[PDB]
Amino acid sequence: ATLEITDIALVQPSHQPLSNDQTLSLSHLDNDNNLHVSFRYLRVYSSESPSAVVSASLATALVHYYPLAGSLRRSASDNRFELLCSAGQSVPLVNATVNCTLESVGYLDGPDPGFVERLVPDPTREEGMVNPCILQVTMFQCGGWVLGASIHHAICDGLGASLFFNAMAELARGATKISIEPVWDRERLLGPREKPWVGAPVRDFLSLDKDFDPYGQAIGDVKRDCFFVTDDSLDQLKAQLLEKSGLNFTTFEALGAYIWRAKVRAAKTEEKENVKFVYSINIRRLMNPPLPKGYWGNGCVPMYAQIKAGELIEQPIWKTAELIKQSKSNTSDEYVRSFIDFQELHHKDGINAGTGVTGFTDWRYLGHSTIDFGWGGPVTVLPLSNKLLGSMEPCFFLPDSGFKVLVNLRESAMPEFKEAMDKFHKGEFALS
Amino acid sequence: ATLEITDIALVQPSHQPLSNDQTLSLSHLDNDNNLHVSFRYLRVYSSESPSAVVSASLATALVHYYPLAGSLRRSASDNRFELLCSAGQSVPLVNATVNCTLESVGYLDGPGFVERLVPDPTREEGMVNPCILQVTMFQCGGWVLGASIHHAICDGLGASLFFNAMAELARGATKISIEPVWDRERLLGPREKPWVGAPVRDFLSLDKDFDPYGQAIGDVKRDCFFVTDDSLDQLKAQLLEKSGLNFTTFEALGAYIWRAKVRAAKTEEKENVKFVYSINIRRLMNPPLPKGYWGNGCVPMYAQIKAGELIEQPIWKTAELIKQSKSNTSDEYVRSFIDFQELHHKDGINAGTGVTGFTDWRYLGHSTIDFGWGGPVTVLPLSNKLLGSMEPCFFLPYSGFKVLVNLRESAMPEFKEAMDKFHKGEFALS
Ligand SMILES: O=c1ccc2ccc(O)cc2o1
Ligand SMILES: [Ca+2]
Ligand SMILES: [Ca+2]
Repeated sequence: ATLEITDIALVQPSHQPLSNDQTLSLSHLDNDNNLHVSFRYLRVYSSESPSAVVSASLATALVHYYPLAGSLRRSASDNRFELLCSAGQSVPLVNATVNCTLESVGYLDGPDPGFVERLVPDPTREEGMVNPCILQVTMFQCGGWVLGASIHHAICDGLGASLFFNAMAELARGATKISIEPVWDRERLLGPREKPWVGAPVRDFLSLDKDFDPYGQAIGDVKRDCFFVTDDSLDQLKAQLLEKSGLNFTTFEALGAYIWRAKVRAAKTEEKENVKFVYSINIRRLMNPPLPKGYWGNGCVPMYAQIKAGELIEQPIWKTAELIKQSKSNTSDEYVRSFIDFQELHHKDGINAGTGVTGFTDWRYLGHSTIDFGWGGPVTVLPLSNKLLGSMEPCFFLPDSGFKVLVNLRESAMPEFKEAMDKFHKGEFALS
Repeated sequence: ATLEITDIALVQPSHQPLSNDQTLSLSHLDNDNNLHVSFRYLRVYSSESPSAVVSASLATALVHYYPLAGSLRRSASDNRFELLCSAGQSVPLVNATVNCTLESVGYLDGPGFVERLVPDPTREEGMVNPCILQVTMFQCGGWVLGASIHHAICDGLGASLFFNAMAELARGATKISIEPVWDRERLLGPREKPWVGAPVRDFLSLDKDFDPYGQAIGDVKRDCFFVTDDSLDQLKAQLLEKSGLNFTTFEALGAYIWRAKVRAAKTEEKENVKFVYSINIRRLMNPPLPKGYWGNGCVPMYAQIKAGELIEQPIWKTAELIKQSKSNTSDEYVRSFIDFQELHHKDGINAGTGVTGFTDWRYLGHSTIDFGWGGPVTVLPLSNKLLGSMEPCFFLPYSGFKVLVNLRESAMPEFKEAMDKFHKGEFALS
């Protein structure tokens, strides 16, 4: 089963919004170094044709979201990114065609059949500055298709890319005007204070080292593995944790704790290596003043819980989950402004969180269904980037009743983790 | 506070009535552009779990109420919305929790996590998922039912028939008592020769690129005010001893609020402003609409005046203007309102700027929606886009009563002051 690029149309906006070269600068969250990647993910649709439908809504959306056709480039003074927009810039659209039906591969929900990685362009992050937003429409012989997207993480976070794709989707459904107007103005809203000040909750977590590439660690060839998890086992687990800890845990707390411990123990981490649990959270509604409705840049700070690997692999789950619960306490206006002010002081010092960072990303209850171009919402959605949140092994929560846990793991540790998930799938949680 | 979403159950109909996919046409009342919005409200209950009971009665209801599963699309021949119904479609039921006791949060009267108690889709997103229910549990055994419904599919009394049919099944009804009737393009269709009377022509205008819900007035805040039967009596009686006329609460209080609203917004003296509300016309048509008809069976009634005259003329004149607005409610008024939609849907029908809408929820049987935990103790609307207005106002039921007003940020400081003089009995009636 072989995929085949046919041709690559270069869609400019419908009616040009730019006269001359506007150069937009990016916020101090956009210039995070862990965001100097390209996020690759795809959506699968079942059931006038998808190519022209996507390229039409894209052309019209690019009157408002015109910076997605820009060119990222580093700056003369600071090493920060700035985005170059002009008239004639285009977002490439790849058309592809794989010679099987997608029902034969289970709508790509199960194991990889070989070509999933070619279902969205894979630029190494420097050709991902020239074209920081790339779309692809692969057509299957079934009567069904896939929509891949390679967007540079500095331009937009998850919710920002959601606004853009909801704009394309509604336009394809006959909407007369985009429901929410994009707002840029990122150096105003998310900028550093005049006297930069950083509090303990940020300093206790970040370190400086110009020589540390968080994505360059030699931990081996990393693999992608999905796992189904039922609402039955979660309630089984939340209740046992309740009998012991006297506290009620969210799914993200309790399932995050169990996966963290199973990951660090399977990777045989030294008993006294500092390890970290890291996740993004939206702060748009939390700044004072709150961020505007159409802010589509990065509006998320990373939050952390840290511990020794020895303590993690041996202490009860309900102390680890309690630790993860204590981490979302730090979320505040001062945390974000301290994080921004730390970027202003040490952006060229190589900010990082260290080794043994495991990233967790909850995507279950994004509005995936409303990304509808006329073939229904996506049957399945899949992220491919294993470089995320300063981590090389990021874990995704994805949409007989439960959700899909996607983990990225070093090949050396996948066998024991597959086992630790089967014990979960059997209620043998070994809480201590 | 902390609200978690635990799962989302996609509840399909029990005995799936569709083999063929079915496109259902909506009526010209349904396709009023002022109804292309998602209406969000919640019910709070007190004292075989509410999640399981609601979903079980939801599924059986959807055998007769299957259009609530389908999608809203713009037809090929025109912009007009058609309802795509097919086998396999479902209604999402978000399941959620919060670590409060419901009594801890002053149930839900005293006014901060309510905007999460129900999803908030945009108007286009709302066409993909028109009917979204959400059951949220609180510690001290009690729960909240959230609903986001696209207004093109049904009106107030229409979501009442659907929920009362959910309520009667959850109690143990063997079948549903009233079959729901569609028959929509036949019942509320246009006349072969469209004719539009002056009572409708004087209220609306044509403008392709006017958006009633995208006006640039700033950000709209939401606030409640308790209004006593004490002060209303003193208001109707001082209007009586000054005009000799009798005024209902909806005419006297709605005129005090309309005036204070327009006062606070610093509206230019010669701008036309409007007072709007909907009335059920099911019993007013010749022939009447069936009892099961659950689509939109209401037309907006309007009352208009210059801003400067409204802000300085006596209250009893403004309350008379509203009293006289219900004179226009007839059968031809509805047939004219429909024929106007037939003539000018593509030309952007609207009632212009300055529109303050009002909705009166006090005297509608909110109790009978009983799933097993009694009637809802409180009920709260969350939308602020309604009846072509971005600053709607609600009269909430008897637990005096609470008036819920949506008003732009900059006008709220003087509206609080206005309502504070209403509470003291300083009505300043001219
Ligand atoms: O104005 C209203 C009041 C209640 C209501 C309830 C459901 C609905 O779909 C629309 C509605 O509009
Ligand atoms: Ca440090
Ligand atoms: Ca006066």
